[PDB]
Amino acid sequence: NTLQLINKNHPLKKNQEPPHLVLAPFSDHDVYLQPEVAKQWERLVRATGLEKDIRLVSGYRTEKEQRRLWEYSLKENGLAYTKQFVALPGCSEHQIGLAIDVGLKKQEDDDLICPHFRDSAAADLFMQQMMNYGFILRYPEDKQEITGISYEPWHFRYVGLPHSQVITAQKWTLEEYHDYLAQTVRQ
Amino acid sequence: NTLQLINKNHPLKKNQEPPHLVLAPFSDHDVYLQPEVAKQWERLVRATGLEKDIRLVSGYRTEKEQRRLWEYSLKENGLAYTKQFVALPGCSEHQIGLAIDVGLKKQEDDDLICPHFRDSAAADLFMQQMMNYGFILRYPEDKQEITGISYEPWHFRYVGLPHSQVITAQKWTLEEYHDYLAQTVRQF
Ligand SMILES: [Cl-]
Ligand SMILES: [Zn+2]
Ligand SMILES: [Zn+2]
Repeated sequence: NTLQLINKNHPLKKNQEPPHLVLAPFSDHDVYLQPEVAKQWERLVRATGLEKDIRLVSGYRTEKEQRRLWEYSLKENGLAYTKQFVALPGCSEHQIGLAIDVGLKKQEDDDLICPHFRDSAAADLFMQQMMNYGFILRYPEDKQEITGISYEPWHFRYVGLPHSQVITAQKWTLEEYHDYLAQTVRQ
Repeated sequence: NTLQLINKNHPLKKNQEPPHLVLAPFSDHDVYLQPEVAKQWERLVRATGLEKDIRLVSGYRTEKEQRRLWEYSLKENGLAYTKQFVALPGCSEHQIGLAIDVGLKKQEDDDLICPHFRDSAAADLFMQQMMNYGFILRYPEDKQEITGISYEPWHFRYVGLPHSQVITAQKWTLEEYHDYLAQTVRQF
């Protein structure tokens, strides 16, 4: 299911089957994603003409890898910073291969926790079109108390169409989207 | 075992369990390595003053990830190129966290399978010090018949000291190092 809610309150199932994977294009290293996600990511980049401008920074990440990422951030940035920007192991969308971190292509010395993705024409254009290919901005600037994560302009979650367009037009989080669908079921 | 021989003729056993991992520094994305490898990698980069110049491109992959890499290259680049530069699933040193792919910063091109790591002052400086921190150049230029892999200037393998120093000084591959040790126990 592409609409699955993964977060602090909704951790992935211990018993969940691992996702299907393929290697994704438009990165400078090996990044893996669910096939449909890779496919729509590629379509999105080609349609916007951003092959030269943006790069895929991070994709599928095992639970153990997520734990190591968190532990690194703790040692380097401290607990409070880490809780802000890194999902707890088992609570990360990266573990199911539906999330991408995106960055700029010639941004040297970029940060792995918080890839630079603002104040550039490539980022703006990407934000104009991503919803048309199944992606939403997962952690918007004024939704911290709902998502539990600070503003992350580099992090995108695949939900597929028309969900991405519906969510983006209401400036919703995936959390609010799920509550809306639950409410509308009772009819 | 930091000397473990992994290639087409010596695949990983499926019972072997996974290496311990840490997130490695000096990269723009998340890369994981065995703790001692990351520690030595970090020491190496600092001592050579190559922080601004080089970067860690790839490290640990699962067999599943290795398979997806193999399959992609097969599809995109064809069997010939893929056989040359990509180890078969079960036959890649990346699966045990002892291998790093290293690339140059300030680049406007690098193939996905083959990170640019030649024609550079930083590459040269790196090639002079890496053995003093546990690393060997895994797939040298005229050893393709022995390693079963074409020349890969970017791929380094951690074996630890003094093994890396001994191997590099003889211009051996890990394959040849193993023969050397076996021949030596054979003359006892
Ligand atoms: Cl698959
Ligand atoms: Zn992310
Ligand atoms: Zn390699």
